[PDB]
Amino acid sequence: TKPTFYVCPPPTGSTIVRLEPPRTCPDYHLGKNFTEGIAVVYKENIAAYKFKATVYYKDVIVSTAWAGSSYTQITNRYADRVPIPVSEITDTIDKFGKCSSKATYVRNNHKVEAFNEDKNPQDMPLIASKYNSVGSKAWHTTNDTYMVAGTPGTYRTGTSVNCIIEEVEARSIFPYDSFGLSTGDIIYMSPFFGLRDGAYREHSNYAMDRFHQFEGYRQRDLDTRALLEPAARNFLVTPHLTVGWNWKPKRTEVCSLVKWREVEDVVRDEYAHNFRFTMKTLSTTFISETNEFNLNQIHLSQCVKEEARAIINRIYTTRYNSSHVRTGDIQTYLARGGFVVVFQPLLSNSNRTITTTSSVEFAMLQFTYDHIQEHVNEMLARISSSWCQLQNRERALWSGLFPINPSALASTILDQRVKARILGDVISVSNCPELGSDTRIILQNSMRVSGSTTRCYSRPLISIVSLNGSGTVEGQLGTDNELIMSRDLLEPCVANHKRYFLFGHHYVYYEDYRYVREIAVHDVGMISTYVDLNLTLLKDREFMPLQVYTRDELRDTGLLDYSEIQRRNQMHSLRFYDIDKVVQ
Amino acid sequence: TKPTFYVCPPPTGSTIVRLEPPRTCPDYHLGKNFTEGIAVVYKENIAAYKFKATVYYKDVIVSTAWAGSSYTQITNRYADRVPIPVSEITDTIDKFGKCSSKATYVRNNHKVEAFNEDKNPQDMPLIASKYNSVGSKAWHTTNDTYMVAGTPGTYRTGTSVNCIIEEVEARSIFPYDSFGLSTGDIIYMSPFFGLRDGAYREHSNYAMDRFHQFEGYRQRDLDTRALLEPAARNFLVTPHLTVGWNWKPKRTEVCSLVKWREVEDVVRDEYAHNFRFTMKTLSTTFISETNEFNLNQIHLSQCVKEEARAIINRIYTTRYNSSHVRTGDIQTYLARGGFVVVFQPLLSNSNRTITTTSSVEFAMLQFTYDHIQEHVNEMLARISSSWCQLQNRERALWSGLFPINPSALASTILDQRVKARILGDVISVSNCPELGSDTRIILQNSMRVSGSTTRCYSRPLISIVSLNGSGTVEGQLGTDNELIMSRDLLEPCVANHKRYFLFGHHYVYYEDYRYVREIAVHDVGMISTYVDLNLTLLKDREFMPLQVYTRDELRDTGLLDYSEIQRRNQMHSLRFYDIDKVVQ
Amino acid sequence: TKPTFYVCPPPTGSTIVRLEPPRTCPDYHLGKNFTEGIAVVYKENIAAYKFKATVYYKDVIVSTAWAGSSYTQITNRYADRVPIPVSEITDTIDKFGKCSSKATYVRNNHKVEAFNEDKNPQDMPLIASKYNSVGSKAWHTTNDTYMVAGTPGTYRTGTSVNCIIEEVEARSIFPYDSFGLSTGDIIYMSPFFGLRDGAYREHSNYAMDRFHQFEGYRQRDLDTRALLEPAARNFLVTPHLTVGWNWKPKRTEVCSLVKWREVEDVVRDEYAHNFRFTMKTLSTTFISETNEFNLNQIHLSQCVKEEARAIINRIYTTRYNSSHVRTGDIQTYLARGGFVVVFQPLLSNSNRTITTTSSVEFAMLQFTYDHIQEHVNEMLARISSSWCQLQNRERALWSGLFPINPSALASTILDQRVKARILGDVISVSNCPELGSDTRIILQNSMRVSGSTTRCYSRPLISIVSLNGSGTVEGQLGTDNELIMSRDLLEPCVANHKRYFLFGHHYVYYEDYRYVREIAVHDVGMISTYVDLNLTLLKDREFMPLQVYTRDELRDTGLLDYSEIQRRNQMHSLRFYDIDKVVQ
Ligand SMILES: *[C@@H]1O[C@H](CO)[C@@H](O[C@@H]2O[C@H](CO)[C@@H](O[C@H]3O[C@H](CO[C@H]4O[C@H](CO)[C@@H](O)[C@H](O[C@H]5O[C@H](CO)[C@@H](O)[C@H](O)[C@@H]5O)[C@@H]4O)[C@@H](O)[C@H](O[C@H]4O[C@H](CO)[C@@H](O)[C@H](O)[C@@H]4O)[C@@H]3O)[C@H](O)[C@H]2NC(C)=O)[C@H](O)[C@H]1NC(C)=O
Ligand SMILES: *[C@@H]1O[C@H](CO)[C@@H](O[C@@H]2O[C@H](CO)[C@@H](O[C@H]3O[C@H](CO[C@H]4O[C@H](CO)[C@@H](O)[C@H](O[C@H]5O[C@H](CO)[C@@H](O)[C@H](O)[C@@H]5O)[C@@H]4O)[C@@H](O)[C@H](O[C@H]4O[C@H](CO)[C@@H](O)[C@H](O)[C@@H]4O)[C@@H]3O)[C@H](O)[C@H]2NC(C)=O)[C@H](O)[C@H]1NC(C)=O
Ligand SMILES: *[C@@H]1O[C@H](CO)[C@@H](O[C@@H]2O[C@H](CO)[C@@H](O[C@H]3O[C@H](CO[C@H]4O[C@H](CO)[C@@H](O)[C@H](O[C@H]5O[C@H](CO)[C@@H](O)[C@H](O)[C@@H]5O)[C@@H]4O)[C@@H](O)[C@H](O[C@H]4O[C@H](CO)[C@@H](O)[C@H](O)[C@@H]4O)[C@@H]3O)[C@H](O)[C@H]2NC(C)=O)[C@H](O)[C@H]1NC(C)=O
Ligand SMILES: *[C@@H]1O[C@H](CO)[C@@H](O)[C@H](O)[C@H]1NC(C)=O
Ligand SMILES: *[C@@H]1O[C@H](CO)[C@@H](O)[C@H](O)[C@H]1NC(C)=O
Ligand SMILES: *[C@@H]1O[C@H](CO)[C@@H](O)[C@H](O)[C@H]1NC(C)=O
Repeated sequence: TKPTFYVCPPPTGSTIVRLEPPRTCPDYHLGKNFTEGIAVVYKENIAAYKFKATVYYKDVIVSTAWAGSSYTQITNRYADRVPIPVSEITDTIDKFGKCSSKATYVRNNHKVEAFNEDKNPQDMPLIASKYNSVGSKAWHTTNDTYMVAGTPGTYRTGTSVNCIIEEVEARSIFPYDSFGLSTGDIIYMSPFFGLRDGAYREHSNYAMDRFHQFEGYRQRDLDTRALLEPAARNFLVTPHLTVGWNWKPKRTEVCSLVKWREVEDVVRDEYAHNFRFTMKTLSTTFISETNEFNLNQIHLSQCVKEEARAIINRIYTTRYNSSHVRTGDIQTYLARGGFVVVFQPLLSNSNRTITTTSSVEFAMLQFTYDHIQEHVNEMLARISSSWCQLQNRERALWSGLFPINPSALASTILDQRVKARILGDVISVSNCPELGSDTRIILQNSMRVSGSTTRCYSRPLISIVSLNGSGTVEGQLGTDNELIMSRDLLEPCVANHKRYFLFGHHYVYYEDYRYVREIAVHDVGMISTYVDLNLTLLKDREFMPLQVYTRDELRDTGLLDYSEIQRRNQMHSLRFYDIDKVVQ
Repeated sequence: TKPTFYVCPPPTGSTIVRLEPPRTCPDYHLGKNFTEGIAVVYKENIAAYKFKATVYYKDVIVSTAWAGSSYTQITNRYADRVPIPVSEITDTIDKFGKCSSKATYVRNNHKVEAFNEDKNPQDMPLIASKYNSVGSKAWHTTNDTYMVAGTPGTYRTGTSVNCIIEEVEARSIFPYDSFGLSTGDIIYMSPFFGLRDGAYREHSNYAMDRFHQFEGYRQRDLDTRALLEPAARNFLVTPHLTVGWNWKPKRTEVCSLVKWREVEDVVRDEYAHNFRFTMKTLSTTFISETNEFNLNQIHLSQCVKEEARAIINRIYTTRYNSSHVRTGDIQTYLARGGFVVVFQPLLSNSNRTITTTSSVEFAMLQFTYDHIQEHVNEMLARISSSWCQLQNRERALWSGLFPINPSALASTILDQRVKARILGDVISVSNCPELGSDTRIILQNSMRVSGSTTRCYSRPLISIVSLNGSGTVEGQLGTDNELIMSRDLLEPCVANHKRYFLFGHHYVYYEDYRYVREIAVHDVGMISTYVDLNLTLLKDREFMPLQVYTRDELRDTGLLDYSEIQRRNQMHSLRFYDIDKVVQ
Repeated sequence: TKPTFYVCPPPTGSTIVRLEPPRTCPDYHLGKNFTEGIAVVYKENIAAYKFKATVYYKDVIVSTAWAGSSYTQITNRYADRVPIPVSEITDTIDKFGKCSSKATYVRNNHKVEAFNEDKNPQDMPLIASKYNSVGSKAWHTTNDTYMVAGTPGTYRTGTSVNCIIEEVEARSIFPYDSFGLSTGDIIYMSPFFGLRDGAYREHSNYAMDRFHQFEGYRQRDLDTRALLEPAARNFLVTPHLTVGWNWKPKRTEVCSLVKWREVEDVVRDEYAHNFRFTMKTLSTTFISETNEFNLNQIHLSQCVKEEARAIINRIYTTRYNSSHVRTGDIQTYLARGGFVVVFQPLLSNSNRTITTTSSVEFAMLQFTYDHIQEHVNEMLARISSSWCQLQNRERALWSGLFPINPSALASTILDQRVKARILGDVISVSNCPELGSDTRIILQNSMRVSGSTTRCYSRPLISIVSLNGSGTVEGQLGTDNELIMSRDLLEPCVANHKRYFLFGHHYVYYEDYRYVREIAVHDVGMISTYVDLNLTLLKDREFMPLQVYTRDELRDTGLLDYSEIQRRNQMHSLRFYDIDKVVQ
C-alpha cells in the first residue's frame, strides 16, 4: 500500500540515444517449382497365375471279397487313379465322344492292364456327373462298382474302371517351375513348356517321352458335342493321371507388376535431391529419387509399359484434351515402399524383383503432414511480413510523438523510469533514482501563489521533509508520482478550475486551487486501450493401438486348418492302439 | 557513404488525399451444429461358425500275413473307417453304454459285414483313451489289433474292429452349405438342416434316407453315465462315419455382423451433405452419408438390432442416467470402409453382404486432421479479429497525429518522401524530387543572425552551390536530410543551447550556435522501438515405410504349410523310383 | 445518403475514467525435462523354431499280381513306410556307409520282417537321388521295384524295400511340445527332450524305450564319407520312420522376444504420469508407463538382456564415444501395443506372454501429432508474448496523446461518439446524443466576421433551424460532423487561405473565407493506414479407406489351398459313384 516516488536529478548530455531506422523484413520465397501430370501406380503381383486345365484319368478299384455263411466280407480294397494314354484321348474321345473300358498303364516298370468286370472291352459314352453345376464339371461312364461274392468259403476279386474327365483350375507361382491342380497333384513342369519359340528351355522334371504337343489341336466340348477352335495344346502323362492345358507363351500372360490405381491429377515437386508425387484425390504423397527406373532390372515386366501407355492416353484424351498438352514420353519412378509410378508430364497451354510393403498410411501420413506443414508455413510467413509492416509503421508514430512528450516515451521504451530531453535531432536520457524511505512528503492545501491572484500553480505543492537532518525540500507533485525539486510550473488562473491529481493510490480533487476531496484508484471507472487475444493451446493426445481384426481372427476365415487336422488325426494310432505291447 | 538529400518544391492543392474510415472486419461464424450420443460400431463377421459334434465310427483293419520259416510277413493291410448305424447308437450306446463288436455297412452297393477276430459278436464297454485331456476326448473298446500267422507256407487273414466315439469341433462358413470337422471330413449338409420351422429348405447333398432326426433326444455322457438334457439332435450317416450334432435354428445362432467397439461419448456433426462421427475416446472419426441404412439389405443381420438395443440401454443407464435424456429410436448408419454405426441420439436437459477394410487408421488420420484443422482455423479466426480491432484502433492515432506532423506521417504511409499540408479536414500531398549530383552543400559554422543577438536560427544554415552555373542557393538544413530553400526558421536565443543535427552520416554538435564537434551515426547509442517476433518454420519430414511383421513372417506362424508338404512329398515316386525304365 | 449529426451538451464531472496500468503477460513455461539415450525395440517372436533333422526309413511295397492270358494284372499294391532301427543306423550306415536289405519292425504288436525280392539280405550302398539339389538331399539304394507275374492263372506277390535317408527341416511352435517335419509327420516330443540338465522334464507322448540318446555322437556325411564333429544326438523311432536330430538346450536357442529395430538417438520425456519415447529417425513415438518392466513375468526371455547389452554397447562405442557418457544400467519398459524398449540413458559431458499389435502407425500418428502440437504451441506462445509487448507499448502512445485530442481518442476507445475533457490526471467523459430528424441545417457562405477584417471564423457557420417551433440555433460546423452550439472558434485572418471541410458526403472548399466548390467523398483520392493480413483457412478433407492388398489377395499367394482341395476332392465318391443303390 505504499506509493513509491522517484527523484530525478537534471540530466546530462552523457547518455544520448536515437530511434533505429526501419528494419527490413525478409521476403519469404516460399513456393516450389511443381509439374502437373497423370500417373498410374503399380504394385507387385502377389497372386498366383491361374488358368484352366483338364485331367483325364480312370478310377481302377480292385475289391477282394470273402463269401461267408450268411454274409459277404471285403478282405481288401485297392483304389487307384491311373492315366488315360493320349492315344485313346486324341483317337476316341475327341473323335466319337466315347471312352474305352480297358486300362493300359505302367506300374512297377511293367506294362499292366485291367478290365472292368473282367469282360470284353467296350466304348462307353461319357456322361456328366449329377453335380455338374457351373465351373466344376466332370464326365464319367459308370455309377456302379462291380464285386462278386462266390460260393461260401472262397475269395473272389472284382474290379471297376471308371473313365473320368474333369475340368480343373491350375495355379502356378513364381518362378513358375511347377503348378498344382485342384485335385492336389503337383505337375513338375512349367505351364509354358513347349517346343517352339524357345519354350523348350523352360523347366521340366519329366522325360520328353511323357510330353506330347498337338499344334492346331481342336479340343472337344463334351456337352455340345462340337469341336472347339484350334489352339496349341500340351498333354502330359503323369504317373497317376493325364493333364492337358492350352499352351500360352510366357511373355504375354504373366507380368510381375499389376496396376494398383490410376490417378488423373498429380503434381510432382522437387524437394532436396528427391522427387515428390502429391495426389490430392487419394490424399497420398509418394517420395521417390531423382533417377529414372530402368524396368529391365525386373523380371517379367513387359506388361506395364504398354498397359500404362494405353491407360494414360485414354485418361488424357478423356479429361485434359483441351486444357493441357503432353511434354514427352512417359517416365518411370520407383516410389518408396516398393511402388512403381509411371508418370506422364503435362504442361499448360501457356535382375531382381520388387517387394511392396503392405501399407498406404506411411504415404497418407506424408500427405497430411505436407499439407499442414505447407499451410502453416504460409500463414507464419504472412504473419511475419504483416508484423514487419506494422512495426515499420509504428516507428513513425514513435518518432513523430517524441517532441510532444519525450520523457514518457523514453520511460516506456527502456522499460524503466527515465528523464529524456530532445537535444535537437537526438535524445539525451538520464536515469531517475527512486526516492528511498525515511522521507515524509506532506501535501499542501492550496494551489494559489501567496498574495498573487492572477497567477497560480499548475500542480499540487509538496514538502519533502527529511529525517537524516538534510533539511526540508519544498517542491510540487509532477506526473506519474514524479517529485520535481522545484515549483516552476505556474499558470494563468483559469475560471471554473477542476482537476484530479494522482497521489499514490488516490485521486485528490481540487476545486478553485484548494483541496476538496479524494478518491481511491480502485473506485474510478475504467477505460481499456487493450485489445484482447485469447489464444488457446493444443492439448496432448494419446492414441490407442486400435485394430479391426486380430491375427487370430485373420487365421480363422478358412474351412479347415491343415496343422489342426494333422495334430488331431496323426495320433489316431497312438490314441486308439497300444504300440508298446509285444505278443509272444 | 554518400548522403542523399531531397529538394521539395512548394506543394499544390492538386493531389489531396484522406484517411479511410475504419474497415469492418468479418465475423467468423466458425462452429457447427453437433449432436452428442452413444454409438456401437459393428464390423463384418469373418470367423467361421463353430460348434461341437460327435463322430461315431468303427476302425476295421484287415491284415493278411504270410507265415514263413522263421518269421511272419504282412502281405497286405487294409485299414478302413466305417460308420456306426444309428440303430446301434440309439439302442445300445445311449441305453447301456456298450457297443457291438459286429460292423454292418454298405460297400460297393452291397451290404457287407465284418467281425473282430472272426468270433461271436459281443458288446464291449466304451473305454476312454489314455490321452483324454480337456476338450479332445475319445472312447474306444480295443487297444489291440488281431492277426494270426499260421503254419509256415500259408496266408492267414485277421481283422480288427474298434468302436470309436470322438467329440470333434465342427466349423462352417458362409453361405453355410457344408461343414468340415477336425477329423478332416466334409459333411455336405448345412448345420441347420432339419424337418420343422422351414429347415427342410436348407442345403443337402445327401438323400433323405441317410438323415435321422430325434426330437427330444437325450444324449448320454459316457463319463458320468447319466443322460443329458433333452435337445433336438440330427444324425447323418456319411459313407465313412456317422456325425451327430445338436440342431439349432439358423436365425438365432449366426449373424453377419459382430460388435467391434462400444463408444460411450460420440458427437455427430453434419458437414456438406454427409454425417461425421467424432469419437474422442478412440481418437477416431467416421464419415457416413445422410441417409439411414436399411438392415434388410444384408443377409443374417437379425442379431445386431436387439444386441445393440440391450448394450445401448445399459450404457445410458450406467453413465448418462441423470445428465441427458434420449430423443427417439436408434438410427443405423453405414460408415466409410464398411462399418455399421448404431447411433442413439441424446439431448441435454436444456441382398448383399458388407465387406470391411482391415484398417480404421484412415479414420485415426481423419480424427487427427480434423482436430488440427478445427483448432488452427479457430486460432486464425481469432488472430484475424484481433488484427482488425488493432488496425481500427491505430487509425485513431494516425488521424489524431496528422495535425502535429503531417509531412512525416504522409511520407511513412506512402513509403516515399513527400511533403503534405493540412487544408482543413483533408491533406494535400506533393512529391519531393531527390537532390541530384553535381551539387556541393557547404555547412556554415554559426547559427547566429548577423548583428542580431536576441534572434538566432533554429536549424544549421547551408549553401547549395551549383555547378551547371545556375548560381548558388543559400538555405538551411531541414529534417531527415531535407534541404529547405529558405532560412525562415528563427528562434528566441535560448540560454545554455545544446543541439545535435543529422548531417548525412554524422551528428554535428552545436553549442551556443557555433560548431563544436561531430559524431558518426554508428557511434551513437541505440534505443529500439521494435518488438521482436522470431517465428520459426516447420521443417520437412520423410516417413519411412515401417512394418512390424512382413508377409513372410505372417505366413510363418503355423506348424505345417500345406503347399510345402505337397511339393516335397509328391515327388517321392520321382525321386526314389525310375518311372522311365521298361522291363521286357 | 443522409448524414447523421450529433449534439453534444457540455460534459459534467459525473463520468470520469482512466487508462489501465500495463497488464502483465504470462510467461509461458513450455518445455519439458527430457533425457537422450539409445534404445532397442523388441517385438514378440511369431516365427516357428526351425532346425534340421534327418529321417531314416525303408519303403516297403508289397505288390500282388495276377498273371493272365496276354497280360499281367496288379490285384493289390500295399505301400508302407517303415522305420530303420537305431542298431542298424549306428552300426552299419555310420560305420561303413551301407544299409541292410532286410526290414525288421513291429506291426499289429508282432515282430514282422520283410526281404526285398525274397532274396538273401545284403548291404547296399546308399546312393544320392537324381534331384539332389541344394538343401533337400536324399540317399536311396534301389531305383527299381520288383514284381513277378508267373504262369497264367496264378497270383504272385513281390516286394521292394528301399533304404531312404532324407535331410528334412523340422519346425516347432510355442509351447514347443511337438514338432512337424517337411514329410508331414508330427513327432509328439519336444525338440529339447533329453536325459541331462533337467531335460528329462520336457514333454513326450512316447515311452522311454523308443528314445535313444548318443552323447558324443559323430554323425556321418554320406557325401564326403567322413565323420562330422561330435555332438549329442537324439534318435526317436516313430512307428512309421526314425527321426534323428542334434540336441540343443531350450535356454540357449528359443526366446520369446526378437530384436525389431535399433534406434541410435531417442529422447525420453515424462508427460503426466507416463513416459514417452520420441525417435526422430523412425518418426515414431512410443508411450509407456513410469514403471520398469520385470522380464521375469515373460516365458523364455533370456536372450533379450544380453543381446541388447552387446548391441547397445556397440552403438555407444561407435557413435557417442566422445560426446556423452552412460548413467547407469539399462532400463526395460513395455511400450504401448505390446512392445519392449530396452533404453540406455546417456548424459552430456556437462507368467504370461506379450502380444504385439501388427501396426507401426498408431505411433507414427503419435509422433506427427506431437510434432505439430509442440511446434504450433510454441508459435502461439510467441505470438501471445509479442502481442503483450505491443499492447504495453501502444499504451504509452494512447496515454501520451490524450492531451492533444481527448475527444477523438475517447470516442475511438469507447466505440461510441463521446466528448471528453482532461480534468488534470483523469478524463471526464460525457455521451453525445445524436441529432434527430425534423432539423434543417443551413450552411452559410462566408467565414468572415461581420465588419471585422483581421478576425475570421475557423470553421464554417451553420444555422440549425428547428421545426417543432423551438426557435433557431446558430452555430458552426465542428469536426467529424459534430455540431457545436456556439461560434467561439475564431482565428487571425491568414493570407492565402485554403481549407476543405467535411459536410456529410461532401468536402466543401473555401477560398478566402467564402464558398468556392464542393466535391463528393467518393471522388477524393485515398491514402490507407491499413496493414493487410489475408489469412486463409484450412479446408476440410476426406480420407478414403485405401488398401494395397485385400484379404483375398493375401490368401492367394500360396500354391494350394487346403480347404479348396478338400472340398473338391472329398466328393469324389459322391460325384462318381451311386451310394444310394442297393444290389440284391
Ligand atoms: C450317375 O447318376 C447320376 C444321378 O445320381 C446321374 O445324374 C443325372 O444326369 C443328369 C445329366 O448329367 C444330371 O444333370 C441333370 O439335371 C441338371 C439340373 O437341372 C435340374 O432340373 C432337372 C429336371 O429337368 C432335375 O431332374 C434336376 O434335379 C437333379 O439335380 C439337382 C441338382 O442339384 C439335384 O438337386 C437333384 O437331387 C437331382 O439329382 C435339376 O434340379 C441339369 O442341369 C442337367 O442338364 C444338363 O444338360 C442340359 C442339356 O439339355 C444342359 O442345358 C444343362 O446345362 C446341363 O448340362 C441334367 O438334366 C442329373 O444330376 C441326373 N439326372 C436326373 C434324371 O436327375 C449321372 O448322369 C450318372 N452318371 C453316369 C455316367 O451314369
Ligand atoms: C488303452 O490303454 C490305455 C493306456 O495305454 C488306457 O488308458 C488308461 O485308462 C485311463 C482312463 O481312461 C486313462 O486316464 C487315466 O489317467 C488320467 C490322468 O490322471 C493322472 O493321474 C493318475 C493317477 O491316478 C496317473 O496314473 C495318470 O498317469 C497316466 O496318464 C498320464 C496322462 O498324461 C500319462 O502321462 C502317464 O504315463 C499315465 O499313463 C495321470 O497322470 C485320468 O484323468 C483318468 O481319470 C478319468 O476318469 C476320472 C473318473 O474317476 C475323471 O475324474 C477324470 O477326469 C478322467 O476322465 C484316468 O485315471 C489313462 O491313460 C490310463 N490309465 C492308467 C491306469 O494309466 C485306455 O483306457 C485303454 N483303452 C481301452 C479301451 O482299453
Ligand atoms: C537312380 O537313378 C538316378 C537317375 O535317374 C540316379 O541319379 C544319378 O546319380 C547322380 C549322383 O547322385 C545324380 O547327380 C549327378 O548329377 C548332378 C548334376 O550335375 C550336373 O552335371 C552333370 C555333368 O557330369 C550332368 O550329367 C547332370 O545332368 C543330369 O542331372 C541333371 C540334374 O537336374 C538333370 O537335369 C539332367 O537331365 C541329367 O540327369 C547335371 O547337369 C551332380 O551334382 C551330381 O554330383 C554329385 O556328387 C559330386 C561329387 O563329385 C558333388 O560334387 C556334387 O555336389 C553332387 O553331390 C551327380 O553327378 C544324377 O541325377 C544321376 N547321374 C547321372 C549319370 O546323370 C540315382 O543315383 C539312382 N539311384 C540309385 C540309388 O540307384
Ligand atoms: C479463452 O477462451 C477459453 C475458452 O472458453 C476460456 O476458457 C478462457 O477463460 C479464455 N481466456 C480468457 C483470458 O478470456
Ligand atoms: C529464432 O530462434 C531460433 C531458435 O533458437 C534461432 O536459431 C534463431 O537465430 C532466432 N532468430 C532470431 C532472428 O533471433
Ligand atoms: C487472400 O488470398 C487468396 C489466395 O489467392 C485470395 O483468393 C483472396 O482473394 C485473398 N483475400 C484478400 C482479402 O485479399
